[PDB]
Amino acid sequence: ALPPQKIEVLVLLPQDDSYLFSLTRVRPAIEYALRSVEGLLPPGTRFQVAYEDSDCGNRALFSLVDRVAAARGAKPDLILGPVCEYAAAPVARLASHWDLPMLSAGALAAGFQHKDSEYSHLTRVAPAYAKMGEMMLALFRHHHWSRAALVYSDDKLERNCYFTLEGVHEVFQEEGLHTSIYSFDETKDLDLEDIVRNIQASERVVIMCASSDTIRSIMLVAHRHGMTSGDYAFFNIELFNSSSYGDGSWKRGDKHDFEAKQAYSSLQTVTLLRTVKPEFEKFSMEVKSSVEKQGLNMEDYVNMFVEGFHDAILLYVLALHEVLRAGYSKKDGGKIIQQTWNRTFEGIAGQVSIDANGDRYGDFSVIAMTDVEAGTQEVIGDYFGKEGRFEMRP
Amino acid sequence: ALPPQKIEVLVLLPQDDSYLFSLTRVRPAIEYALRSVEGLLPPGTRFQVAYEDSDCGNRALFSLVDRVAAARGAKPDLILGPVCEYAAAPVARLASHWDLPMLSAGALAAGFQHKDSEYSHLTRVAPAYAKMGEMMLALFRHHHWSRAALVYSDDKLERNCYFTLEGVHEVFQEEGLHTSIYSFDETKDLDLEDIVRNIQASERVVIMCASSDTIRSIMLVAHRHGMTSGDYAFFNIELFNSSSYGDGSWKRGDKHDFEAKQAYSSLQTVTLLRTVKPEFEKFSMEVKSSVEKQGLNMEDYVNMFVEGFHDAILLYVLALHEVLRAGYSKKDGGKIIQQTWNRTFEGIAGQVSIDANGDRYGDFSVIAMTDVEAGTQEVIGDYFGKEGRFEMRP
Amino acid sequence: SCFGGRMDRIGAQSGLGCNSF
Ligand SMILES: *[C@@H]1O[C@H](CO)[C@@H](O[C@@H]2O[C@H](CO)[C@@H](O)[C@H](O)[C@H]2NC(C)=O)[C@H](O)[C@H]1NC(C)=O
Ligand SMILES: *[C@@H]1O[C@H](CO)[C@@H](O)[C@H](O)[C@H]1NC(C)=O
Ligand SMILES: *[C@H]1O[C@H](CO)[C@@H](O)[C@H](O)[C@H]1NC(C)=O
Ligand SMILES: *[C@H]1O[C@H](CO)[C@@H](O)[C@H](O)[C@H]1NC(C)=O
Ligand SMILES: [Cl-]
Ligand SMILES: [Cl-]
Repeated sequence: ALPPQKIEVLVLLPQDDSYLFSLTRVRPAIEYALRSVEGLLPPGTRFQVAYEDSDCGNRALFSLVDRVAAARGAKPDLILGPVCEYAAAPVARLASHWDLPMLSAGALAAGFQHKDSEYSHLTRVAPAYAKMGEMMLALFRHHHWSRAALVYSDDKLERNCYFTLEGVHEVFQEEGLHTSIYSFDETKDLDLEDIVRNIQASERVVIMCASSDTIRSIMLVAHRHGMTSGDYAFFNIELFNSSSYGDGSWKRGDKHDFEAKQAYSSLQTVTLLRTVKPEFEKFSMEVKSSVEKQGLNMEDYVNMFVEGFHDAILLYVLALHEVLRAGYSKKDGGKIIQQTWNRTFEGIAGQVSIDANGDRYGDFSVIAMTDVEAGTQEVIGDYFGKEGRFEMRP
Repeated sequence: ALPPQKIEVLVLLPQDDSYLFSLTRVRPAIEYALRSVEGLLPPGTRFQVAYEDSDCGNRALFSLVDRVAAARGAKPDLILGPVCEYAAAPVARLASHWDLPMLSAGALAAGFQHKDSEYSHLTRVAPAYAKMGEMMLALFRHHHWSRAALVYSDDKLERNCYFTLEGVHEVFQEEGLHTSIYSFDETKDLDLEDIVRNIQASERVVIMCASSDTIRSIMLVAHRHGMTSGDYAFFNIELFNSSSYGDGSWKRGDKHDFEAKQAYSSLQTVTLLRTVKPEFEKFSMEVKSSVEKQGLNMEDYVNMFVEGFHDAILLYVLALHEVLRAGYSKKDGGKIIQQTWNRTFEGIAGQVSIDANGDRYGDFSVIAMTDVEAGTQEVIGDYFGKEGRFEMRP
Repeated sequence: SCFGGRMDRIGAQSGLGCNSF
């Protein structure tokens, strides 16, 4: 009743493995999803995947555009990525113009929220920074806090931390909470003094985002100012790098470890609430195998990006299927994209829900030190984005 | 003696005639220049000009890419515009990637200053904000002022005034001048009370940028607060439609005209220095009539963008010539862009110089109220970017 | 200040939030 459909897919992520979502780290997860899928769609249905370097910048647009201009005026069927904010905007806009469906585990900034026009064909399968903001909001109502200090590093390039706190800002502003803003370029000489003093001037609760080592330093100077130990509540966001949100975040096998350890007693770290299942185990095994066979010193496991792209593919099929039913083709991107919104499905790690606006609902955890003597850090509370409930742990 | 040439140029501007640089308004200027060049180019040469709507947005990129994709890779030999900041960035980036020369009487923002990579094929024929920022620096050193309040309206859309004052901020920064920054959305619900309060709270010298009307309101509230008697020195930037003086930029035939007149006594307006020539006269008229019998009324003297685009044509022709005479072709885009830089020529309004970075040197004037009773405003001083010296009018 | 050392990425999207030192 249907011929072997053939999907031409364009994946745009960085060739450089410095990124957690590099082509080498993600490609395996994409391939995994492509087996359990080519094993819902008519038999023979194949996916032709082109893995192109986004260079986390202009390259994403150059390659997409050179590809469509070189080979006739033919557009790929699906586009995966870019992840990087400044790299995705131009591709999302073009995708919406060409009615092509675009799915990313990134493009987390607050501006992609408005999909009435330019970003209409974009569905984000990973939690946007705004979802993270709604989380802090609940964290704040819980403690009756109403004012905060947003401290972040702004490199004026990829601006990950700036877009991150922009997510908290947007939500706080629409709700009424006041917020002192303070930024610096952790790429320059850290005047970790004006920071700690501006902090001590602004508010009692501080929301931060900068490199792991930077937050460590800031937390030290603060310590040198007796700003830890109940006076101020410090928060730092580490949503993706398992290395940075793993127990003993203070410990660096260095001289400061003793001092550092004492500062973090006032520090709380925000990260994603991950869930696993048996099937998720095979996935992690095969992915590690490829990545290692690829000479890449296996990080530690599968992050939100690797996982998200795998679920992006099953999400694309789940929508192609329903578009292919109602009498449409792989060329009605707009229709496909609408079939990815407002729904729940089964990803490699558990239930995945994309909201009415095409954005994946996010669940978060708060990591705090529950034993100052030892340094035992454990999840204190969890926030479930769909339900919108924050709740401490027993 | 060479074979006739066929030059394809893509003009990307807004079709909407509310902007001063709309296709309807600029086209006449382009055709004037084109006619005046033919009799530098091999005899029989011709120009194929395509006029495409930029929508002052994503459409600039949308039609450029679609046209090249349709032509199966064929590219224009010259791109004129966009003017709007967010529209020119992507076009400038592609033009560079494709080695296509791009000239514009816009793309005034600071970021376009960096042409080592991303924006190498961009030549700005109208004076950039940073240049206007150098003028202010001269004005300031002349009055021996070293601090300033920057008050501007921020659209979060086109953001002209944001980019305008960023030009001043960038210059004052490198130099050391202290600056307080304060922004508001003049479109949204205005609150002139908070504006003036921040003013008096920070610096005695204020540099503003917003609609002529919005500035007027700010000056009324300032006057009603006694800040105009001579305790503050206000400035505003109206680089493109500063023709209200001569009758009184405060005059609105409004019932506040008296207040205004007095308020504006402590206000100075920075605008472009516009020089005349017989040619400019005849050019102004024709362009004016062409526009007139088109449905639009035009300010006696054509604006900077219209004039700038005329000189862009000449400039391009002056570069293509020298490129040809050296064995290269119109397809050596970078080589053509380089011939347009660090060179001085004769535009329609007089000399035009473009620095070693491919950015035009701009001349400015400062208008002040010379007689508070009448309300007479006059250019009290001018600045000459190339010479780099500011001088009050004898 | 609400500008920072630069803004490099002018013409990108980033127009939903300031900065300041
Ligand atoms: C994951 O986070 C770790 C930090 O926990 C990053 O490693 C640090 O990288 C910086 C500069 O690259 C070094 O100066 C630090 O010494 C590193 N920390 C240690 C001790 O490992 C790591 O780069 C991150 N991984 C990714 C892919 O971003
Ligand atoms: C989302 O889909 C559900 C069906 O699963 C439907 O009941 C609900 O109304 C939808 N939400 C909207 C209004 O988009
Ligand atoms: C520019 O501003 C002046 C002053 O308000 C106005 O008279 C003129 O019509 C404007 N130019 C156009 C037509 O956009
Ligand atoms: C213009 O300045 C450049 C420096 O970038 C210099 O090389 C050149 O000689 C100057 N123009 C000429 C040829 O006089
Ligand atoms: Cl990317
Ligand atoms: Cl434009």
